[PDB]
Amino acid sequence: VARAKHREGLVVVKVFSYKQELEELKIRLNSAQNCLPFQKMLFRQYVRDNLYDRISTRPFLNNIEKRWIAFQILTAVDQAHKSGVRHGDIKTENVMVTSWNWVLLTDFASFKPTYLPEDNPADFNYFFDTSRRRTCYIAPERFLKRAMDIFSAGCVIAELFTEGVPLFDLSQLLAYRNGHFFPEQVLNKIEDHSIRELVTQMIHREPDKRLEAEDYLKQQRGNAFPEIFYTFLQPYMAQFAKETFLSADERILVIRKDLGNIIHNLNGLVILVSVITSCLQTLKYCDSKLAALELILHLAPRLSVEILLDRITPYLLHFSNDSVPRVRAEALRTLTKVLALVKEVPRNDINIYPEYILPGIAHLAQDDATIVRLAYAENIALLAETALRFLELVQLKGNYDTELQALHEMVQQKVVTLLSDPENIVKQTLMENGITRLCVFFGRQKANDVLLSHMITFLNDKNDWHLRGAFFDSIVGVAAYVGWQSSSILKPLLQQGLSDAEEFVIVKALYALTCMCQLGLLQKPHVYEFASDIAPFLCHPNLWIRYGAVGFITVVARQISTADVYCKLMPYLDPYITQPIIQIERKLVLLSVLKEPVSRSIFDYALRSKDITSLFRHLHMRQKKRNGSLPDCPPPEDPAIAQLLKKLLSQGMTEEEEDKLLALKDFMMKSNKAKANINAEWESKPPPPGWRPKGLLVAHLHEHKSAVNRIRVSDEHSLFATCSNDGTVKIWNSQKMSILTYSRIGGRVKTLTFCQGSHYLAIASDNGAVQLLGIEASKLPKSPKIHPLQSRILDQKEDGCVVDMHHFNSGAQSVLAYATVNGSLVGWDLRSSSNAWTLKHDLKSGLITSFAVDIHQCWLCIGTSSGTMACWDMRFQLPISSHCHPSRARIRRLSMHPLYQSWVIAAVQGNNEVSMWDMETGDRRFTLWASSAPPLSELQPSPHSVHGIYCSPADGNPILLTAGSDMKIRFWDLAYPERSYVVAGSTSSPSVSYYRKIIEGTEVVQEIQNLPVGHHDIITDVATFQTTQGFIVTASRDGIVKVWK
Amino acid sequence: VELPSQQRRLRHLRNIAARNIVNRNGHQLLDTYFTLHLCIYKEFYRSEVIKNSLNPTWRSLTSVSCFVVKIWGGKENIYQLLIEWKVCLDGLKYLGQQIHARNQNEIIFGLNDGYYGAPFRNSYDVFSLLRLHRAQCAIKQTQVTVQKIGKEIEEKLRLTSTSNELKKKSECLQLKILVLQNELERQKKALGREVALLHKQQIALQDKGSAFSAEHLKLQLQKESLNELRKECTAKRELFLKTNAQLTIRCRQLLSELSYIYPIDLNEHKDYFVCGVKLPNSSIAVALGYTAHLVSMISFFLQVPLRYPIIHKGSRSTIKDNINDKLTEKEREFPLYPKGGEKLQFDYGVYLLNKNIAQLRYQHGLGTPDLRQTLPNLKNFMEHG
Amino acid sequence: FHYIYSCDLDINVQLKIGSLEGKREQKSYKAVLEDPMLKFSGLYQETCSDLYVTCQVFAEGKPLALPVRTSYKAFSTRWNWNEWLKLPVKYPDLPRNAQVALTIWDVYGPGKAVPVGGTTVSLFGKYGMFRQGMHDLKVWPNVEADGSEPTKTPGRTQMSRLAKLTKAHRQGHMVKVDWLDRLTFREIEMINESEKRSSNFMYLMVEFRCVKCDDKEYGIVYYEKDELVKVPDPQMSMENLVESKHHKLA
Amino acid sequence: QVSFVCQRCSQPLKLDTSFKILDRVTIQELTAPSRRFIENLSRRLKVTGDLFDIMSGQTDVDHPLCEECTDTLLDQLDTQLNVTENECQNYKRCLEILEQMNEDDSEQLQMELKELALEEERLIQELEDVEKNRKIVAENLEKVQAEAERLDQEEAQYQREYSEFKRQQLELDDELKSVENQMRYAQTQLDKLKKTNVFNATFHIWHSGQFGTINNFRLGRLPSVPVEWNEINAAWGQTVLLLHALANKMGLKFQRYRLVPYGDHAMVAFLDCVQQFKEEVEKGETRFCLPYRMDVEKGKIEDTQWTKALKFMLTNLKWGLAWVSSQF
Ligand SMILES: Nc1nc2c(ncn2[C@@H]2O[C@H](COP(=O)(O)OP(=O)(O)O)[C@@H](O)[C@H]2O)c(=O)[nH]1
Ligand SMILES: [Mg+2]
Ligand SMILES: [Zn+2]
Repeated sequence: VARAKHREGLVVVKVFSYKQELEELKIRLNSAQNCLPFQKMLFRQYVRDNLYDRISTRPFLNNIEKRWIAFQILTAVDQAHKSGVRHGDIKTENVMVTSWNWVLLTDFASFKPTYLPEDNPADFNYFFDTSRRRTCYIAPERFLKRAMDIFSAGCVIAELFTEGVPLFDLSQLLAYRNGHFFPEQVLNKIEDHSIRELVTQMIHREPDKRLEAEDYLKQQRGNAFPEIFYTFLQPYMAQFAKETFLSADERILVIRKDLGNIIHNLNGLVILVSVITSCLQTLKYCDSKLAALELILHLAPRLSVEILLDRITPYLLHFSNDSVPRVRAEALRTLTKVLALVKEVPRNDINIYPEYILPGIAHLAQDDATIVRLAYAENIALLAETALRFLELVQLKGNYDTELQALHEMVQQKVVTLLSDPENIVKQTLMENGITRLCVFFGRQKANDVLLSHMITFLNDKNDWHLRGAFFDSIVGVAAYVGWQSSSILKPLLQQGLSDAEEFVIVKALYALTCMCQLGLLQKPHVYEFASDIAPFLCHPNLWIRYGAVGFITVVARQISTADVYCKLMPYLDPYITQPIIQIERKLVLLSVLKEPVSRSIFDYALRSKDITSLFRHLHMRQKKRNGSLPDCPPPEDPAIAQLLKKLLSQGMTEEEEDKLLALKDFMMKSNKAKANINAEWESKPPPPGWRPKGLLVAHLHEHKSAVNRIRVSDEHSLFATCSNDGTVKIWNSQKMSILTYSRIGGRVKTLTFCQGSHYLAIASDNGAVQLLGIEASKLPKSPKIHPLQSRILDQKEDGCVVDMHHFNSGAQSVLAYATVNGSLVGWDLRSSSNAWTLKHDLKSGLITSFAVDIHQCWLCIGTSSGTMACWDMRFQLPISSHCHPSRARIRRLSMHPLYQSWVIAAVQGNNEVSMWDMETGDRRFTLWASSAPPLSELQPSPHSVHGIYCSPADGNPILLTAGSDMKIRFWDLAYPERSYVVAGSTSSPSVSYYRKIIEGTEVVQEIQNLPVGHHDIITDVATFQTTQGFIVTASRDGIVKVWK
Repeated sequence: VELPSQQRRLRHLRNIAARNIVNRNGHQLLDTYFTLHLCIYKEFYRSEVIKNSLNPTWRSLTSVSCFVVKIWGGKENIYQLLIEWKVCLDGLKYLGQQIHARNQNEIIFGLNDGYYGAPFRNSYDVFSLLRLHRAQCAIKQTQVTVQKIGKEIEEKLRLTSTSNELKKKSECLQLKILVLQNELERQKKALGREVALLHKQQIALQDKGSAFSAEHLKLQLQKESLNELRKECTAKRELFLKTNAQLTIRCRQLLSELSYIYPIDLNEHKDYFVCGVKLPNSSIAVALGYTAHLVSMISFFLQVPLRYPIIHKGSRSTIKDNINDKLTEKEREFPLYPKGGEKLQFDYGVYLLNKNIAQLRYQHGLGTPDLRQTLPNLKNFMEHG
Repeated sequence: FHYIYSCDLDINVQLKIGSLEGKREQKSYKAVLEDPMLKFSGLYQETCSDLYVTCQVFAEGKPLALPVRTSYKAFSTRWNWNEWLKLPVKYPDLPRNAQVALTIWDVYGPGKAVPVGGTTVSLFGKYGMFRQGMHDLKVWPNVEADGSEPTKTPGRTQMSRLAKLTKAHRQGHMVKVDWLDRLTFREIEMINESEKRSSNFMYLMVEFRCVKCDDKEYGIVYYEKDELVKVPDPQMSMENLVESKHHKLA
Repeated sequence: QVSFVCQRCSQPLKLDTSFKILDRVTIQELTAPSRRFIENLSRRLKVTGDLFDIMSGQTDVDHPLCEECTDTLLDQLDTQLNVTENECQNYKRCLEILEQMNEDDSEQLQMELKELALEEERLIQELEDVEKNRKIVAENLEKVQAEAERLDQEEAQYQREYSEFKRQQLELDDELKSVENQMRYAQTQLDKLKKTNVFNATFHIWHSGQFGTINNFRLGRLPSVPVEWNEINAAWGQTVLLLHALANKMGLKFQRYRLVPYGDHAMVAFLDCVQQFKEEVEKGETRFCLPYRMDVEKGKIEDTQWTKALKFMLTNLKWGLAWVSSQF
């Protein structure tokens, strides 16, 4: 036997073709659950116990567990039987009972002899007598077959139930082999006749008479080994006989889950305990400890007193020593609960409670963490009564009075210690829970001398009014217990509490006096003094005090005689009532009869004054004059008091409130003194090399037969797409400036947009139709390719047409965002065919004619056909208000400024006004006034409007190009308006000049006068591209596309 | 102090406790409390019930020296008396400041100097005694007189209470009046708030509803005016259409009158004779210059600006090229006539003219098969367009 | 990310009560006609009452320590305690689901208090992070804040969209544009106040102090201190401890 | 040896000898206001102890007493007797202040109770009416808010329709201005074309200063204005093309040298052409005769310098040219 250490636990290592026998034994018993062969100069798991020791160890193998280990010894011998295994030397010192009542039959030694000589005992001593106890269970037949093992197991069960008493020695068994010996005398030590017969059957001299372990298990199915075993506890405990549940946390987890099943199915509970307790000591995490504690709490009422006091309580203490404060509180609370479930006193629990449990909880009572002392404060009021109750139940089993006095002294010491612990909350907790009940553990004289004084010390701690209120909450209990020898000690202290600063302390002490008088614990004269002093608090501005004072005064009206009630309660209550009440004992009448309290403002302005004593001096004199004791009302010695009084009289304090500020003066000054003591870029695909347009048309394509109204350049593919009300959305090559045309979308077509990061375009129709076009103009078969790949139609009753479109590529999602007549811009994820955001527009702003979305997709601007703008924050897609138009004329076009982050260019219909509004400031801070109508005039004299905007970051100059109804295409330079000019018309067109006039803080550039190439009609588009030179691309309302190089 | 004649009475007794109670109802702790008879007059004393005990230490509470202790004990509010101690305090024996029990069913009293169990320098002068006794007697008689006064006052309180019950009913009625008044007042404030608020939003409702009616009215009238403008737009559109028809009729009339003057013709070999000159595809100079003016006027008549404008002279008609990058300021202008030292310039100039012819045909809508035919293409243009 | 554990912030929990807010449960006339005591209650003075918020901490149903009261503050216009309560619990006394029941008490009569609303707020919110912020909690009316697990009176759950992006914003997970963001935040408080005005209910403002002797930007997270064998043995070789229990007796 | 003890101090008593004198008079006046169970000096001391026990039985103090204890308890009894007399006066005062309170008539309080109950009940019904008014107000609030939100949906629909209308209206105004611009351009070009003779557009015979130019080419060379031969030959070429076109329009010719479009005798020969043209109008339509007279052989033009003569010719041809257009 070599007990040694291994990475999971201890291991038994033993030393004497012999290696093959254990191979066969292992491959046979690898499935056995109540058996353990040599796992491999040999090895074996170390189990907690023996059988003999486990009989000896202090948690005693009660009869139910003895029946269980017989159950499992039979089961293990059976499992070896079916698996073709037979040990041959079963004993009490090898039926290894692990901690959780799991019976392991260990080290099957097939190298032991099958048959032995009868007269040579050396083989028995060596092979079978390892413990040298000489208790021999060799089969009577032997001097390897199944009945032999069954006989040994019957001997083992007989030894189990005989509290270790050996059933056979060597001489006894030899005499039994010759039939000469029958041991029934030892058999009379078996507790119950079922095991008597079970051993009898199994020990018979003739082997063939012995049934099988399977047979015996069949037979003993409720006479001895209850059906509850066979049903629940065999496979359930087999759950824990496997390697996965390596740690106590998991066993606690499984059993916490299985508690309901186990309890309602099962008494086998004791067996369960050997599992649960085996984990209690080794729980790792806080959740496991708390779980095991609640498990134990639920188990305990279904266990018995001996079981609890033996195997649960010491583990509860082991937790109460442990680290986690919640674990300490719960260990004490579980301890209190378990011990409360107790109603028997075993012999060895003769004086458990003073000698064992209270020492264990003492260090909790001292413990630093506040919650532990709070738990002890709440729980001593039950641990102490468990002490008294338990030591009273004990006497059914030394000088008892000495034990009781020792208990009273430990309880008294702990109460005083917890009232000395610094935390006001622990003191308050004890005073809420245990002080009342532990007074009985004091006795008067000790209580009056120690507890009352310790409580009184709290009334000194002025800072924390919670502690003083707690003192007044439990002073009722202590002054109930100590009785009549504390009223004189307390009366000034309760007057201290009533006149205290924090007014909820007054409320709690008014309740103290309420309950304390309700027990008749106050001197009759003291009752009258307190009623006369709580008279003022009825008219206190506060409401909790005012009502608590009402309660006390009613309660005194009920305790002391109505003779006393009248004679002294009424004349004290005369001021603060309104009506001459009869039923002081009716709170109803009092509360409906209290005068309105001095207003909290008046009352605080009386209290706030420093040297408030002079305030009361002048108030007192004013009273005398108002009653005639002084002839007049002179101003005081100090004009500061006259000043304060005049300020407070400016609040118009009623003279009645003056009388009341006199009446409260005692409390008033005392309280006064008490507080006295206290990767995206606006730069498009084309960076413009065409610094100055020439005003020079290179193409005159009239392919469109109706007005052309949108142009979109794309330099991903070096094309530009135009569209017109003839429904021909023509895609024109840029290198050629129609490379492709498309009309299947039908109807008027003025809106479109190229996609920034793909090969396809998107178009919009007057039908409400949104479509795409895969484009093949870089690849060249005999002809380039159009590719219709889209469908989207929307009923104009709710979804609408497309007012403008713009495609931006914000990552994996590829957003094509378009306006609607309904005005809800919509972001369709072309890469996903499901739209992303529906920016709904406030239709009161009007139809949205242009929108322009931030380059960095932070905010998109909207310009209604009313001229009233809008802005949107697209990170949250939340609206932002925007400055309207002073003229409220339709905004045709909108754009986002290149140089400026928050600057939104709107070209407004009328007077050829193009105004730059800054959204952060909410106003217009640049303006262009081409029309010679009065500058920034809302007369709108000019029919001319502007609807082509190109804004570019060229050479640090926000080069702008505006084109509209005047048939002229205008250059502007937003920094040097001296550069602006017009490129349209014939040579007969007069020249103009471009002024800078600062109006209203806003700036106004103004244009005023000093074959026709230009469009004969409204120029309704401007875009730009470049291949070698920068091209403006413009279109008219006649249907003509022109391109200016 | 163990002397006799030491005054020792119930007033000196403030503790009573019991030890070793053997219960006649088997092994279970009673809930024991006790009662004292004035030793057998009606008992009056009741300590709190120590539940689950048999050896209690009850909380205690007059010049009488003998009294009867009896203990009730029985669980769950049903109680049983198991004691008879008619004890004269003078018979008790003293144990020292600690209750120590050895009998069964034992009760141990507790007095000022210790505990009591059943066993097994000058004085005030007589003048002081007389003063003390007279003072105690004055206390006795004045307290008794005060008790008589108080009982008289309470009897008259009852006699007036005969109607004070109705007075208290009156107080309750006035309280009910006051409670109702405050409740009605706060409910009436709620009514005032609700009425003002509701009136406000009702006037708001009428305002916004009349606004909506006016808005619908303006929508219908606006639609009417727009439809009137629709009919006006149709009228002016058709008027422009007929005007443009007149434009193009005039344009072709004057185009033909133009076209007569510059002849073209054929030969049997399909060639183009121009005033009688052979023309292979791109005098000869004179007829070509005629074509140049022909083209320029055709631009002037058809209002289609020249891709490369023509600074027209009869035969020296030049065509300016503002568009090509590869041409400098002097290279902006090409001829349509043979210029000295500019054969390539002249050839590309006639090319540009042919491109102008292509442009004119394209703008008219006539697809041009070959762009080296100068005069044939323009003659075709006049024939067709 | 800068965070500290709740088992390590071994200080009493401070809880600010800012203001009860909203239209209170004005009882009908018959309520006081049957309860004359109601007449003197805190409701029936239409001036803002002298409430006090008992803040009791709970955890898996267990009350964890005593309730605190707001030091008396008379009110005239609003329930602005703004006032801190020193909870009897310390942060290491708070487990994961520990939740404060703030019962906003008023006075019903001499010696008796009747709760007016109670809000049960997970101190350790979603993801376990402590409620380091100014909060608006629902005020389950006339029901004492029940801290049972699950909470009967939860304090909290358009804002579902707002808050995610807001935290993504001020935690840097998102685009920063100054003027746009501030104007939007104005819009956000408009939405929040519209939501508040929508409900007849009561709502309470609460706050959590964060003042430690450390670099003060830190979040509080619920945390705690952390084949030879064929039959695992959870008590392999340790103290036979019932034996010791009995030995200590004589 | 000690015989008695201070029953309120537990201290021995030295007996004061005065008791040896006390009589039956004094003593007589003094002595008046389960189961279990339990010699002269001599006579005078025993009498003293008997009186002590009798006094402890009689009164709530336990004789005998210390002189310190007796005087201290006499101070306590004096304080308590002052308190007792004070409270006796208190209760007397309360007795007269209650006696002065009259025995009120029960009937008057009865009508008091009935009147108060009636007022309370009437106020109850008033509060009931108040609750009824609260109900009607709440109903009005609910229905008015429902109406307002109904009109909100009405506003939504109207806004959708009005948006559609305004889109169409603004587009129609754009198209209206578009047609108007196109109309103006068509009108202007048609007017210029119609009022312009095809030849006149082809050859713009208009006066520029002291010249009458053709398509804005100088006809006439002055010593002050440098005019190369190319310019004048182009101008003449256009003049001759004009008279060739006038030949093709009216059917005229010199028949020996008909002037076909070209480009002293040369323009001298051209004179005869215009002379013929003059005759041709005179032979054709006697209604108009040409302004600047012509003579053939002299090659002479009368203002009816060499540049001035030619200026009249195109001026003259313009007269012929305008008439040629109007004739057909
Ligand atoms: N408590 C306990 N005792 C053991 C364990 N392993 C071995 N022993 C002791 O070692 C002895 C082994 O001898 P035994 O089983 O009787 O014969 P074996 O076949 O040679 O092992 C036993 O008597 C036990 O007392 C164990 O795991 N727990
Ligand atoms: Mg072994
Ligand atoms: Zn004394």
